[PDB]
Order: sequence, then structure tokens, then C-alpha cells
Amino acid sequence: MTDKIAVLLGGTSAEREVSLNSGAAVLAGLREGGIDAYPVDPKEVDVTQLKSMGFQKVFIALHGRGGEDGTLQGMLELMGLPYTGSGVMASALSMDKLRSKLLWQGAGLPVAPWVALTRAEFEKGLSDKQLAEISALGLPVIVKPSREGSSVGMSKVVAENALQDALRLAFQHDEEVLIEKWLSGPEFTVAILGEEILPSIRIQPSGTFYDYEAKYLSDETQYFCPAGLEASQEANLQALVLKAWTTLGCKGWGRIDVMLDSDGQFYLLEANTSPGMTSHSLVPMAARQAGMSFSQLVVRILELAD
Amino acid sequence: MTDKIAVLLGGTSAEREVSLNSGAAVLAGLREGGIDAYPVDPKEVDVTQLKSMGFQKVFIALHGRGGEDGTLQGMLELMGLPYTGSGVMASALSMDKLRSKLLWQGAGLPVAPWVALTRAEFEKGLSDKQLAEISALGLPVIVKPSREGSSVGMSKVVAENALQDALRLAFQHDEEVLIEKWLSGPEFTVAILGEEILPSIRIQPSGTFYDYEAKYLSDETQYFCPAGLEASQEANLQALVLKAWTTLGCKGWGRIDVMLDSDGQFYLLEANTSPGMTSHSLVPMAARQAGMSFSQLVVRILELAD
Ligand SMILES: Nc1ncnc2c1ncn2[C@@H]1O[C@H](COP(=O)(O)OP(=O)(O)O)[C@@H](O)[C@H]1O
Ligand SMILES: Nc1ncnc2c1ncn2[C@@H]1O[C@H](COP(=O)(O)OP(=O)(O)O)[C@@H](O)[C@H]1O
Ligand SMILES: [Mg+2]
Ligand SMILES: [Mg+2]
Ligand SMILES: [Mg+2]
Ligand SMILES: [Mg+2]
Ligand SMILES: [Mg+2]
Ligand SMILES: [Mg+2]
Repeated sequence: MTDKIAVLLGGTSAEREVSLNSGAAVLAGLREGGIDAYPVDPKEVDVTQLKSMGFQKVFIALHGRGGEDGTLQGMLELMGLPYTGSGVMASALSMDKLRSKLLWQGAGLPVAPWVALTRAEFEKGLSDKQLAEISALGLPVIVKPSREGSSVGMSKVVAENALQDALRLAFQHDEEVLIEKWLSGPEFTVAILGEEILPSIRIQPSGTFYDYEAKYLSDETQYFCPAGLEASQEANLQALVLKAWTTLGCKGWGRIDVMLDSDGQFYLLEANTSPGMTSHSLVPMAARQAGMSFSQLVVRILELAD
Repeated sequence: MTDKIAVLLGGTSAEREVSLNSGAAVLAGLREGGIDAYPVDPKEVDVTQLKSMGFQKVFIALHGRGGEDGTLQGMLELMGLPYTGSGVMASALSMDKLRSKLLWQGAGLPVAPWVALTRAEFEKGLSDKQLAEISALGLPVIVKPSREGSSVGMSKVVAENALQDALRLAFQHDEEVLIEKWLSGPEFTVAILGEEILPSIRIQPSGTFYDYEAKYLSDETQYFCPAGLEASQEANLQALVLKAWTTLGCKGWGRIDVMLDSDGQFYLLEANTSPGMTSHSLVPMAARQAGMSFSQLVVRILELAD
């Protein structure tokens, strides 16, 4: 018998439905590439039993905490099963937007001005210093949970008195949140596959930002790949993303989200270490422009595992 | 029936002998406190089996990667067992001196000037540019692996032409290495227990730095607790350590190592999320001076767990 591969999909995060779609596509893609792969949903199957179940290797198609944040990676390390994507530290770090931003700023990489808040800071009342820092960002701002994906818990604030509503929403999803300066765009994303940086994609939502609807349900979002940048700027963007990726310590494959601001500079938003892999997701779109079918892409991601 | 507690000790790192000593102390302290505790060494016992063995909670007294770096924490999270100390992300970051330094720099906290190198860079041979950056640090410098403890793999470089030998050593111990400005001292450490910062300790080794012998095997090291700082200065140190702790996201307990430099300012060296607990160890000294028995200290660390 050749290796048996578990495609972990679904799980229990806010991104469960996205992950069910990613894993459905990855399962078929791997089987098309001759890989003996099976779907396993950790919501229904105890993943501590994977080795007992006869699996040799794991393709992680989970998104969000519990699959993307180092916890599952640590279990798999101790179980001794090779797995796709980044290891424990870089997965945990990339899930935490607050600490990714601090790390990048420490490395001299460009990030949007921001204020971080804990639940205790917000619900016990903002200090004068915090209020001053928030005021200095101007409006609009965007508010995000630190540890979500798929634009869950995120919103744009257009009036001072409505910041509290954005903060209450974000605190429904995490214990720590970010208030960030609004960036003008345009918006890009850059996939990484092994040592290869894939062609950037320019993303144009029809509404206010690339929210859950714009990501998964709209026929109106526009995508440009190639992204239409002057060659030197595409190269700059690729080099920025490579430095962001290596600073975090990520490996295997992933996708970094980036926006221009009205000063003409790129700013890093976040890194994703288990990116969406629905048929129509962004990593497959960039890989298609670099000559890879979806099956070729997933077989390559798997080949990179330990 | 009362909880059955596993004290994890020993393991397979360079710090194994220290950990066997830490775990022996912790075990006696817990039992002295009425806790039903038992030692388990992961080198001898398959730790993925703890819950199957009837354990309810885990006291981590391991030191170094694979006990301290988030991997074990992730496994315990998926097994559903509460455990002492920091979670996955903060454990992983605290083991990674390079990324701790970047995060702290991003947060505006004081860190010694440094250069980082990867193994691939070292194997290729160093560029004129990298040598230029290293040269800017001045001399002396210390060379350390990023992810070790107990002063393993470290050397003091007092001549420019001695750097290569120091790197050849540190690369035996990690794939990422730091070259840091040599700090004048004096040297301090600060224990954290729950929400409490304990009074600091001034550490005076007899040799060139606080090396493995000075830490565990010498009767010549001196320790001062209280540290002899002016009241405002002790308060400054505690505040710095609290910020450094909260920036990494650490919880439960730990210990942060700090040095003065010749500008009279404090600089953060590193955080340790499973600190030593031996008769030579620093957390027990801070707890003793703060009016706790060692048994009360370990019962408290356990009570703080999840
Ligand atoms: N500072 C910002 N200004 C404007 N739009 C932003 C900003 N940060 C994020 N966005 C928008 O919100 C989307 C989701 O933000 P991101 O930081 O990538 O979190 P997620 O993990 O949920 O994708 C982005 O794709 C972009 O459309
Ligand atoms: N930049 C430096 N200058 C002078 N001494 C240092 C410096 N960095 C570390 N040391 C010495 O080396 C010891 C161990 O370094 P540390 O960074 O705490 O790593 P470890 O995890 O091995 O303890 C310190 O306790 C201190 O005596
Ligand atoms: Mg994301
Ligand atoms: Mg995103
Ligand atoms: Mg240490
Ligand atoms: Mg020589
Ligand atoms: Mg002794
Ligand atoms: Mg130390």
C-alpha cells in the first residue's frame, strides 16, 4: 500500500463552511493526482486517532483557530505524522494579526497604523491615551478580531459614535481586536508555494471591502491576475511578501494580503498559513496563472510536507 | 476522587538534566501541598497517552524545544488536558529569541542591537554586506542559537576573526543564530506568577557570563534579592518586564532575563515559559524572598492552569 492521506476539513471555526468547500476541492484534486486521500472532519472524528486510523500524511484544509493556529500542528508533530503548511510557531503567529503586525514592524516592514485592544480594556472603558491614539488614526477605520479569517467579525467605521458597535462585533469573535487606519487600496494578494512566489492578484470588491459576501458569494467581485502592475512594482510587491513570509518563519505554502495606501506604498495586512482552496479561491487563481491546474497545485503542496 | 496530576520532566533536550532536577522539586512541592502528582518523562512514556493514563492536569517542568516551544502545548490542547504556563503561541515565541526580539522591537521595548543569520547563509559564506552589518555591532558580541536555553551553544567573541568559529558552534544547535551587542551588565531576572511580578534578582556570575556551570553547578555565583536597585528603578524594571510579558501573550508563570548596558538602561534578553525549578534556580529564589514556600509556589502555578 502507498501512503494514505487525511484531508482535514470542516472543523469548528467560523470558517467551517469555507473549509468544507476547500477540503471538497482538495480531496478531488489529490485523487486526480493519484493520491490515496480521504476526507476527515475533526468536528466528527477525533483527530488524535489519525495514526491509529491508518493515515501516513495529513493535508490541512482547515481554516481558523483549531486548524491554522499551531494547536493541530503540535498534535501532529507529537503523533509523528507529516503535514502540509507551516509549523507550530509560524502558524500560531500568522493567526495572531496583532503579533504578526508587531513582528513585521520590528523587522522594519510596512504596516497600517493601528491600536490594539483587549476585552478588559474595552469593556472597562477606554483610557484617555487609547482614545487619543484612536483619534489620531482619523476616520474611516477598519476593526478586526485579531485571530479570525474570511473577514469574520470585521467592519468599517464611518462615524466616531459607531466605533463601539464595530468593537462589540469584533469582540464576539476574539478576546483581542485591532483598530486600523483605513487604506485606500487597491488591494492585492500574493501566494507562496515552496520557494516560488506566485503572480499577484488585484482584488476589486463591489462594496465597501473584501468581506465574506465578496469572498464567497458575490458574482460581482473582480480579479486581475496578472495584476496589471508595472514590472518593477510587481517585483517590489513580490519581494515585500517574500520578506514578510520569511520574517514570520512560514513554510510550505500560504498567502499574504497587501494594500496600497494613498501615499503609494504597500502595507501588509496579514498572512494566511492554511489559505482557502475552494475551486474559485485565490491560491488556485494565482497558481493557474503560473501554469498549474488545481490538482497540480495540491499535489505540489502535499509533496512539500515533511 | 481528586485530580491526578502528571509532572512532565526530563524529555530529550540539552536541558534534560536540569529538567529532571526541576521536576523532582516540583513533584515534592505538589505532594507536600496535598496534590496527587506523579512524574512522567516523555522520553520514557508516550505523552499522547496522558489522558488515557487517567491524568486530569499537567504540570510542565520540561525545558527546551518540544516541552517549551508550543508543540506539547498544542498536543495537550487537542487531548483536552489543562496544563501549566503559556499557551501555544506565547510558548513558541518565547523559545524563538529572534522573533521575541522583533516583537519587542515592534512594541517599542528595549533590545540589544543584533544581527540574525540562517544556516543556509552561513553555509554559502557571508557577504560583504552581512559582514558590514555585523561590524557595526562593535566588539565584543555574544553569539547564541535562537532556540536554546541554559546558555547552551553560546560564546563571547572578543575579536572580529573569532566570529566564524562561534557561528560554527551555534549552528550545531539551531538553524537560526543571533549575534548581539555585548551588554555590560549587571544582570537581572524577574519572575511572573499569575498577575504578580515578584521582586527582581541581581545575578553575579564569577566567570565570563551566566554559563551552564554558573547556573547549575557552581557555588560561586552570587544572587541578590532584593536586587539593591533604587525604588524607582526596581519599579521601572518590573514595568518593563510586565510589558514584555504581555507583548508575547504569556500566561500562568515565567521568567524574563534582563541586563543593564553601559548607557545605564535595561535591555531584554529573552523570556522563559517553563523556567527552571532546581535548588539553583531563580524562580524559587524570588518566591522564597516574596514569602511563599516552594510548595505554595507550585500549588499556585497549578491552580492558574486552564
Ligand atoms: N486597514 C484596512 N483598510 C481597508 N481595508 C482593509 C484593511 N484591512 C483589511 N481590509 C479589508 O478587509 C479584508 C479582510 O482583512 P484581513 O486583514 O485580510 O483579515 P482576514 O483574515 O479576515 O482576511 C481585506 O481583504 C481588505 O478588503
Ligand atoms: N547580549 C549579551 N551581552 C552579555 N551577556 C549576555 C548577552 N546575552 C546573553 N548573555 C549572557 O548569556 C546568558 C544566557 O543568555 P539568554 O539570552 O538568557 O539565553 P538562555 O536561554 O540560554 O538563558 C545570560 O544569562 C547572560 O549571562
Ligand atoms: Mg486571514
Ligand atoms: Mg485576508
Ligand atoms: Mg532561556
Ligand atoms: Mg579558523
Ligand atoms: Mg549544587
Ligand atoms: Mg536566560
